[PDB]
Amino acid sequence: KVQELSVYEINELDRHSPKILKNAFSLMFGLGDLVPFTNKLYTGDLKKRVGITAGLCVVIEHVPEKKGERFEATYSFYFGDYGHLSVQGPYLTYEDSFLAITGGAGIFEGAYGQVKLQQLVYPTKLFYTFYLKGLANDLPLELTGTPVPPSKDIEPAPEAKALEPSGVISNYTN
Amino acid sequence: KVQELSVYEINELDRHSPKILKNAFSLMFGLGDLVPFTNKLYTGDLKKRVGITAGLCVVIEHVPEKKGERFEATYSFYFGDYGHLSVQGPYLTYEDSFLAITGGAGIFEGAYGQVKLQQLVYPTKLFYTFYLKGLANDLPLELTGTPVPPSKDIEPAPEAKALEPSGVISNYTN
Amino acid sequence: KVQELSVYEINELDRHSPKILKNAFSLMFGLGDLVPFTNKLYTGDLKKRVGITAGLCVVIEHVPEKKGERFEATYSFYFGDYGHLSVQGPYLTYEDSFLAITGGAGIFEGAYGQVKLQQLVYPTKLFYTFYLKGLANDLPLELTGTPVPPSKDIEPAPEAKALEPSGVISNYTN
Ligand SMILES: CCCCC[C@@H]1O[C@@H]1C/C=C\CCCCCCCC(=O)O
Ligand SMILES: CCCCC[C@@H]1O[C@@H]1C/C=C\CCCCCCCC(=O)O
Repeated sequence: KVQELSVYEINELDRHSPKILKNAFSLMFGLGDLVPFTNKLYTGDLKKRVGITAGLCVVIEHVPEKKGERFEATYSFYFGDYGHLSVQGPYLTYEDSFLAITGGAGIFEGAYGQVKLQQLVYPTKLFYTFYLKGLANDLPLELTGTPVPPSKDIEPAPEAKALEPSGVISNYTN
Repeated sequence: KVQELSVYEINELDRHSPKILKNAFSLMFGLGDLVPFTNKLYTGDLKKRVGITAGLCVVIEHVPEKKGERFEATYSFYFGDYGHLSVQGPYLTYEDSFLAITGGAGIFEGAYGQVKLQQLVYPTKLFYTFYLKGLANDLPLELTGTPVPPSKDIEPAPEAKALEPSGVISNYTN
Repeated sequence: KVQELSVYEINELDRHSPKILKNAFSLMFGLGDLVPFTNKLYTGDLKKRVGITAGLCVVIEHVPEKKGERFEATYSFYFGDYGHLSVQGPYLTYEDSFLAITGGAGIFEGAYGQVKLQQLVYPTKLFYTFYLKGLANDLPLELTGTPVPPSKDIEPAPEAKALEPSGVISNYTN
């Protein structure tokens, strides 16, 4: 059985991210350029802070006909005491993509499948949908609420942004 | 149930690849050196362009007794609209190796197993055989034509090098 | 069926490791800093040299209230002629963590699950317990001797440090 899990990734500009390591000779992004990053992670219903994203984007090429970039990404999604999911695959600044779920830990031990990446604001807001197989149990209800409709206007609940107990999961990752 | 999938990876020198980020003190390759890369990918029977490889080789050490290098590699194999496969493991410039299949997306959702890497011409021609488990369906026939036996003299079909419709899969990755 | 596999990772200061690639505008580790590394790997009972670790630590943040750093790690564990295990997930210099097992090769083909990381001496001694699922066979006896309980004072057997045949596995990775 497949369990669907959606989350919002938001860059609130307070984690030094992204860091651009410019090694390609061009003013535009190119092969050689490396981009370590870490953003905040919220539930799909935007009610609770769950953790962070964390990893590395490797520039593969500039795509002038689409006015954007192709990256190859290696990173994880942290859900506090619930554990984490790890992924590998493409991030295209100009269109949606699917990444491979490489594994997980905690409640995500044994995870496999794929995840859809949808960019809403380049690069500060993204919406993910994980198609999770291999989990030992049903996902906890506080992670499976109906998602807010994805758009460039989405915002976390005020309590979540402010890190009030009602707006965070237990030991949310920071 | 294992499904064998073979592909040829070819560096045609038109993707700015490899990019060498030389940070080690050694005059030879050494720990600290990083090599982002992206090559072209063709079917095992060399009749069609399918996509690209994309990722990062991390130098681990120079191996002077073998006149070559050990890399630790993290990268993906793209097959146009069919999806992609992701891998992790050793790339040794001086001998064949096996890498882990970390997962996949599209028709490769659920992929697991190992892949054999055989270098045919250093650094421009490599042959892979994926021993794929976990897939939902039989691989499409377009991808499973009988492979050309590997040797240093192999070449992709002229029509595939020229990107003619009969020499590419639909929406091949580039 | 879970098979537990424990190993010790030791930096004996003879592999040029770790290599720090400094890009954060900070005296402390920060986002932008990259750390390619490779350490020696010994069996859990400390009787035998098996191989090496090899990969990349990506700094995510300095955590001053915990007097340590958060890294995102992508790397492999090499076991000589037996094959390798690959992983993805968090390395926290200040506490234990669990990483995803992303896959394997050789006798580790098909591996999945999670692995516990325990730091013993920062940064030179670590202990791991892999909770391995998906393997084709029982692990070989020379890898599954009763582990030495982790403590800061552990040392590999003298025969293993001296690379005598009784203290190594066949074709131990180096
Ligand atoms: C793979 C998922 C990535 C999620 C977004 C995360 O931010 C990374 C994306 C990597 C590179 C995007 C590049 C955009 C450049 C603008 C940033 C401004 C700056 O701080 O210099
Ligand atoms: C993910 C497992 C880590 C294994 C330990 C291996 O050594 C790498 C860990 C990466 C970074 C540790 C930081 C070392 C700082 C040492 C300071 C001294 C120096 O500048 O050489």
